Amino acid sequence: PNNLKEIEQEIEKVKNEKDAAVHAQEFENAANLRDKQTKLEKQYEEAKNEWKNAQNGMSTSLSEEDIAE
Amino acid sequence: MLFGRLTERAQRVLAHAQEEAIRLNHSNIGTEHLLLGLMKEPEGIAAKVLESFNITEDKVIEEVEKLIGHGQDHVGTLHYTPRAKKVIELSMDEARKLHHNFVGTEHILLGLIRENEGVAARVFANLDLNITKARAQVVKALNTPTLDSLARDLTVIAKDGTLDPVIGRDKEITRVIEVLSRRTKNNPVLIGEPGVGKTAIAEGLAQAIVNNEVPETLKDKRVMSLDMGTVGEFEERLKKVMEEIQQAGNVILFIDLILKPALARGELQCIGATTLDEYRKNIEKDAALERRFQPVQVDEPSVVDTVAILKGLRDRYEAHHRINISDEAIEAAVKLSNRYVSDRFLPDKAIDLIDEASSKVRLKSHTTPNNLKEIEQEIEKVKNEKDAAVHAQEFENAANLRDKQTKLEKQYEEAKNEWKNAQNGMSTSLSEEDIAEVIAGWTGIPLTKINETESEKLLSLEDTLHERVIGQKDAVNSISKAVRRARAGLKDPKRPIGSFIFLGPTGVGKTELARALAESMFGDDDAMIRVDMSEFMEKHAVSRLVGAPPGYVQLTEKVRRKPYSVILFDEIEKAHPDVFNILLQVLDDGHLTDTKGRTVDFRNTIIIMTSNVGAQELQDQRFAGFGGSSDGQDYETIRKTMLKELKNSFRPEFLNRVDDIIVFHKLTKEELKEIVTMMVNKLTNRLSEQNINIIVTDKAKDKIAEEGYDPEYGARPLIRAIQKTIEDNLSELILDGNQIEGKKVTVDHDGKEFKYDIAEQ
Amino acid sequence: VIAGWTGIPLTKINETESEKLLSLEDTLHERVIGQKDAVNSISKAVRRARAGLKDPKRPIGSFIFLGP
Amino acid sequence: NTPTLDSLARDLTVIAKDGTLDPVIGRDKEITRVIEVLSRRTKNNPVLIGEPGVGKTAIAEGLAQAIVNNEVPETLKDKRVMSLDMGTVGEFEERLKKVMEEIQQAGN
Ligand SMILES: Nc1ncnc2c1ncn2[C@@H]1O[C@H](COP(=O)(O)OP(=O)(O)O)[C@@H](O)[C@H]1O
Repeated sequence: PNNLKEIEQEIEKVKNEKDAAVHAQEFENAANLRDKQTKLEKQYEEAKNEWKNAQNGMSTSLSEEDIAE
Repeated sequence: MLFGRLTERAQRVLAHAQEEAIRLNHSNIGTEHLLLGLMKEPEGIAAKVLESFNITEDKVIEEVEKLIGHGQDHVGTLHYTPRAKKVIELSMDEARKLHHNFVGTEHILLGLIRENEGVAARVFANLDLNITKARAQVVKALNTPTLDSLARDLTVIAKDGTLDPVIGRDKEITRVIEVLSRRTKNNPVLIGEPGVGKTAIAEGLAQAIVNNEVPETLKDKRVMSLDMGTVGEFEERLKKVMEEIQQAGNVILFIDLILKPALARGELQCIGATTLDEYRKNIEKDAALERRFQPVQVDEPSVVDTVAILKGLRDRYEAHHRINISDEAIEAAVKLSNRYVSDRFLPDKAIDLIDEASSKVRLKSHTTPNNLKEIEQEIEKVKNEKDAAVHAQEFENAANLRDKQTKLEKQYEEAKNEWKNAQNGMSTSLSEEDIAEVIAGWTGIPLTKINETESEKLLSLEDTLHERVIGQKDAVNSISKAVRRARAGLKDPKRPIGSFIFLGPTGVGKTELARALAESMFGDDDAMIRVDMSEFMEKHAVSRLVGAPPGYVQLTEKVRRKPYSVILFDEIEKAHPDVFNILLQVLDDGHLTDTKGRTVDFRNTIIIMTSNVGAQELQDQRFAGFGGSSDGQDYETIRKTMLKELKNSFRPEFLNRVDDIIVFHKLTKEELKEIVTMMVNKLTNRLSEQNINIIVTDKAKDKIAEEGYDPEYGARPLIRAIQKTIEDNLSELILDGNQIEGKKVTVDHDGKEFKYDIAEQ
Repeated sequence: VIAGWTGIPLTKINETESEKLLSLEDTLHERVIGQKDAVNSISKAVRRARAGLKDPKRPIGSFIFLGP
Repeated sequence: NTPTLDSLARDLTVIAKDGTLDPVIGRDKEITRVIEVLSRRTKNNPVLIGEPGVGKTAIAEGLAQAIVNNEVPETLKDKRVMSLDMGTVGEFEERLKKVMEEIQQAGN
């Protein structure tokens, strides 16, 4: 639902940014990025779990409209 | 994988370069703008590399300001120069060389020096810095094996990002995964003609897997393809492979003709790509296989769709050739390639057309314009002379030669620098005219014919037809109005361009008019497929034009290869009735399907049928009275009367589907005079090398016109009369050791025969 | 050299191919006595094609003969 | 410098550099077409097609001639003209696999 998409993208760019710091020996910034990534993943798990939890709230059923299409 | 790899420092470099162009008043961001913004971020690895080289920000500011160049600019559409985009491709490529998944400022400087043509490239060269010196400087500062034996993974390659972004297949990528998520018939088979890009579908799906767009049900699956050429011994290999795939559980097979039980048990999810003809012959007959495959049709993208596809790849080609490509150039390229080339479909044929167009203009504007070649010869000749002087112990003479040669080399660099500075001043954009040149060579069509805008050509069709056809203006007006209505859009697009019936005396211009129409519309005289009903009289004749029926060993093949042509059906009044049934289908449906299932098109064709009926009715009007005729009646009145005879022999249902009916008149003495006039002009241009002008008097023209005068045979004998009279005498003059050379020959009938007055031009 | 390669007569080589056509009528009647109409018709046709009146791509000679 | 390619294949750009053989004259369109194809991005690998006996091998000499003349653009600069010999070619495929490693790395 257009939420875990962008959140996952931020995790990707953060990981690349940390890799650049590691190869450049900029460990001062790398330490901050490591904690930031953990923050992103922590909220990522909660956001995904609540989404699938709400998915079970409603049941997807077919209808003659779908077959008509 | 561009935005996802550029680090924050690299992103700030692009932002700095954008405002550098604003300060310098440039409407396009050049390579030199990247260098200016690069020095404003002294934190990256590249900053350390230049630091060890004692290269400061201000030193390169004045270095680039020597040949910066200044001019006017337009706010908006501040794109990158064709060379600038090549730098980004180079820097990203160098990242994979070092096995880096990120692109930073350390790679921006690495790629800048590899351009070798840009402004920034020369700045580094002037500081005795090359690619090799900076290369090592930054280095120190920094499973189903049997299945894999005869196959190739695809999503692994797509992970690298080297694959071009497949566009326009989104409706089919979703379609394929839709078929997969089914309990039955979960094995889609792509059906289409070869070369339309069926293999490109697999790459698009694998790209979505890497990009994380497929749902969880289609997440983390190894895309695998098996080549048909990899094949007792053959049977042993496949048995081992299928067992391994069953263990993995996420291997998607890709094939292109034992294994039937494997698919019946739901063990494999192969995606075939065989042709329609083979599918109906080897798969359709098998009921078990039929219940396990869902064919998916693969079609050529539309013209408007191809525009978007080419725009996506436009940036990629702008880097390789360093050639600016305009938007209007792309739309012209695809439309013209589809219009004339009809052998490879879109977009695989439009991509190469713009590829050769960019390369062609690249070579012409790259070679030295005879400014450094002359100087190079001067340097070379002095060197050889000086070497010979050394062997002669001419030390004093060699001293003068040394000074001269040094001066020549001094001017050589100056001329090269100013020549390339001027080259960088302008943009080597691509024009649609250049594209028209390449396609013109591919077909031999004159560039003027291709350059026609198709708008005024339709308006002036009446005049153009009169050039090659003389007389019967009523026929010309009716057909010209008919075709311009269909092209204007007033007719159903699926219906053919036009359908007509030609009547009147035989050999009066019926064939010539069709040739003239084909030349004027389609730009070629021989763009006609003449078909005569002489061979089509029996019922079995229908199995000839449509192709051989199954179990056995024409027209559909010809029209498919030339979608833009004029089809002529002579002797339509004498044909098998079953052939008429096919004709009615073509007029309304607008397309046909052969025995092989391939569908031909008729929306770019004009159908003309020649019938011998009604001609005897017309001559009955000519012989109704002794010395009179019915030419003074209204043209529509004659059309109504002839329609009665036309419906007498044919079916009224067929006639109602015909756009218009054309009836040709007779020929008179005055008309025949102008007929020979055209042929004289044609023959004059025939021997254009000799440059000989022939003028025939009116009396001589009338003398030969009546010689071939035969209303029964029309104007057919007229051509033969000229061949036996003027050609025979003229040829003998040339055979006599070129008797006439650039002279003028006048033919005047003196009362007995044609007096061949021999004179000069 | 060419005469000794394929046995071509030297006189034929010396011909300029400009008067052979002029004497075609005499040569044809040497082996085909009579039927003058069949000889003059084809003799006056080859000159037109060789002069360049006909299309160069199309073959010079194209005829169908009738009779026993 | 692809040492294995030099041994298992014949090098022609060196011969063209010395100019010992007669220059190719008359094949102006063929040479200009090949360089045009090599400057393309897609399908930029031309293949010479002709009847056996029109000296297609001699045509390849003209391409190397332009390099020595320094007439080809910067894109074609520094490209050794190497021709494989069928005399040298399991064990058959060992040689081709060994040579292709150096060719890809060199890139010129
Ligand atoms: N400009 C012209 N105007 C009128 N008639 C022409 C013109 N040019 C050629 N023709 C005539 O058109 C005729 C075409 O004959 P054609 O229709 O093929 O005969 P058939 O109908 O028996 O096949 C030629 O014999 C020629 O004399």
